[PDB]
Amino acid sequence: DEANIETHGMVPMNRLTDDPRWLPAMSERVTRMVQRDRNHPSVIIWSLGNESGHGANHDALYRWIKSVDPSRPVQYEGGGADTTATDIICPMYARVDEDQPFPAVPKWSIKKWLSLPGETRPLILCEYAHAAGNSLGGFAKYWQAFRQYPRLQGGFVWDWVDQSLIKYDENGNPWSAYGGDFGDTPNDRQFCMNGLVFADRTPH
Amino acid sequence: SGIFRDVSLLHKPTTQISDFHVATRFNDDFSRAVLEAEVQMCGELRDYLRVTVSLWQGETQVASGTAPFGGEIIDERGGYADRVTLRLNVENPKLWSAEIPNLYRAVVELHTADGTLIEAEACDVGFREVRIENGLLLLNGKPLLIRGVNRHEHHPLHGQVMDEQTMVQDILLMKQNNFNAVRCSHYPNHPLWYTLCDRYGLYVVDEANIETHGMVPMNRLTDDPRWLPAMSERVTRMVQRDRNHPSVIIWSLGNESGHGANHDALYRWIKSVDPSRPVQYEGGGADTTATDIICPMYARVDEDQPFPAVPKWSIKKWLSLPGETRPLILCEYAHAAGNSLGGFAKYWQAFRQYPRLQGGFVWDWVDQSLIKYDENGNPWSAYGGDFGDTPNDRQFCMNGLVFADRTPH
Ligand SMILES: [Mg+2]
Ligand code: NA
Ligand code: NA
Ligand code: NA
Ligand code: NA
Repeated sequence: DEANIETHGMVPMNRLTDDPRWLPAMSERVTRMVQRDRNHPSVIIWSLGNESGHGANHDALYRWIKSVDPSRPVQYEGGGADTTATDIICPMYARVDEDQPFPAVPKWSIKKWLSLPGETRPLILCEYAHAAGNSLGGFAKYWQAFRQYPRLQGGFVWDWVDQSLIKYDENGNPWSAYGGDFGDTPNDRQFCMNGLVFADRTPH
Repeated sequence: SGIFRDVSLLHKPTTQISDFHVATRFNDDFSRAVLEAEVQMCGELRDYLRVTVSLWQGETQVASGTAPFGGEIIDERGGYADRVTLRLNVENPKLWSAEIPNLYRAVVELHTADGTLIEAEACDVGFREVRIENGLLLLNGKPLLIRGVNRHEHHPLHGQVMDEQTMVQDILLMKQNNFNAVRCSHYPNHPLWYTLCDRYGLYVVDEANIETHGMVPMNRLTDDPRWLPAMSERVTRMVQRDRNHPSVIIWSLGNESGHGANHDALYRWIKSVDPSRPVQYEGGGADTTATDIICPMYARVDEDQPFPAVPKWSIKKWLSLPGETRPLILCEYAHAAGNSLGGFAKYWQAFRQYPRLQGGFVWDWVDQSLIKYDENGNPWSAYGGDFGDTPNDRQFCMNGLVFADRTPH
């Protein structure tokens, strides 16, 4: 269960989440989620949001959850996927064997990430195997690794269903549209379609 | 068998230096250090007795300390009246390493306060700190990458008798081939070897002379308290002999003797007497309570080998097993028997990618072949079985990177 908080377009990503003036607005998105869904057994992990970098507001709310509900682990990927605001190393698109040593927020290969000096937490990718179009190449590599390493406990593929919308031509025949087909601009075109299934749920 | 090492006659005064330990501690950035030398004497204890420890860097004496005997109070009955500890400060000391084997000379003088030298002992001092922190083996604060090799004391002509020339020839070839460490498989070596390693610059794993591979199970004797005495002696006497050599950075409890309670006892004994060096032992799983370093033999890079009780996990996987935090350095890997070393690159790619994969020791340095002669009086390399010896394991005694005469494979 994930809080409705994403500030991806900020520069740097944590400009708002590290600002105490935004702590209140952020806290409500986290606290009111917990007060609502805490009795559901299906919810086993709480998430502080997505792509909002890593700010002090995250550490505060992380601790808030741990305090009001010790029955579920808390995770958050921002700021490097292994910050102090997550009980689980939850990288996105970290590769199996190949490292992507980005400055400040590197994506180590998952096998290597586990054994970094001092690291002991389990690793579950919050996003991986981006299924945009003709994709999922190398999928079997992830599962061979998940099965061989106890602390590599899987992940969540990105994602389930294409975000395409239905438009009708002059004949009234429906067709699948994506970014920019509604005169919307700027837009990121077909990047809204990364599902394992089409919008009508027909498998890819 | 036989008297294969030097025999000598030594004359000591009745009032003598019976033992001395040299230790070097550092501040956070290694810009300052304290050299501590504990000296023990035997014979008539007198108030006029003194010990002077002077530290030299070439011809320059950098530090010196004098004091009478009488160690600090250690318990209800007092202290060691026959011991004394000198503490010397050394600013910006030249650090020792396999990269730059900087050495100082320590002279220990047992003398009368009024200036009469009774006797003097000495040793080369290498200022370096070895410690495991956050899962990494560090030398002077930096993580090591062990480019090592196991080395037996073998000569095709003289058997197990060692000589300076041979030792030097080996060391030169090792460094010339980018090796920086060596494992004394599987016993304490010729005293000259450690001196050469201190001076030429090679990290050394000193290993107790204990291997009971043929037992069933392998730890039948090591888990038996009645063998503890014979075992402790092979470990303690090694430490007491080589503890001042800067080249030795790791103590090893032996080889292939499974894992027994005796190993745990001795492992603890070393941690107690010499906390300056990590202790390792591969027996019983490569990761038992008797080792500070995960030191498997022949564990592969990516492929697991789930043997019951003592599995050899892929090294990358071994590091992150639940609760594991120790560094991993293979005591033996890449068996170089004959046309071998295929897949060597795979190990080094892993060592460089994973911080806690800190290298290993290739098996091994030189083929253990012996020279025999044909009817024409010509020499040829013989192995197991070539001397009527049986049962034997034929060519399995040749796993070296170089021939017995040191010609490279
Ligand atoms: Mg003098
Ligand atoms: Na797993
Ligand atoms: Na997308
Ligand atoms: Na490494
Ligand atoms: Na062999």
